[PDB]
Amino acid sequence: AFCWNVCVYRNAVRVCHRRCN
Repeated sequence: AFCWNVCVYRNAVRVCHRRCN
């Protein structure tokens, strides 16, 4: 499992999620 920070710009907010594959 590789994990990384998914940083989404929603509502101009940068939300970084730690997801794994």
